[PDB]
Amino acid sequence: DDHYELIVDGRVYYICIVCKRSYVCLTSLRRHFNIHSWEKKYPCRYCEKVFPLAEYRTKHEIHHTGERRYQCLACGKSFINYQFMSSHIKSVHSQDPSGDSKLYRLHPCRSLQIRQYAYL
DNA sequence: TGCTTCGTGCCAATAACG
DNA sequence: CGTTATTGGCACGAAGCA
Ligand SMILES: [Cl-]
Ligand code: NA
Ligand SMILES: [Zn+2]
Ligand SMILES: [Zn+2]
Ligand SMILES: [Zn+2]
Repeated sequence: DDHYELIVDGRVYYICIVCKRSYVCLTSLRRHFNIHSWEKKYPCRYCEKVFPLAEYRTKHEIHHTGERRYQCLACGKSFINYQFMSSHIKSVHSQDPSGDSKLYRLHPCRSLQIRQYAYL
């Protein structure tokens, strides 16, 4: 037992018992709760670091390999993560990649074995 | 104050089951 | 191998940090 619920205007929110963060999804509360319980460990397969969420380890491991999955479509430069790509496109191209038009391509991950999304 | 990492709704892909 | 149950990839704003 790791949560209680709160219902406001007919909307259900799941509240973590330890820190009282609220979640629209019970799956998000569970993913978050590992930060408290450390029931599940996600150790980096290249260094000593251990993370409480799978996605923190994955994004960390890409720094080890150096794969540059985020490609600017305006000039072709590639970047290790969304933030570098977004900042490049905003400052060099004066355009916002968030939604609207598709200014970048996310290539599949080939330097690690992670789940493969067919839309890439 | 610009890099660095975190965080969470959404949901597709993979794990689990026996 | 057939479904479903669960994980975790992703965006991109938030937070951390020097
Ligand atoms: Cl690359
Ligand atoms: Na968001
Ligand atoms: Zn919590
Ligand atoms: Zn590492
Ligand atoms: Zn560019």
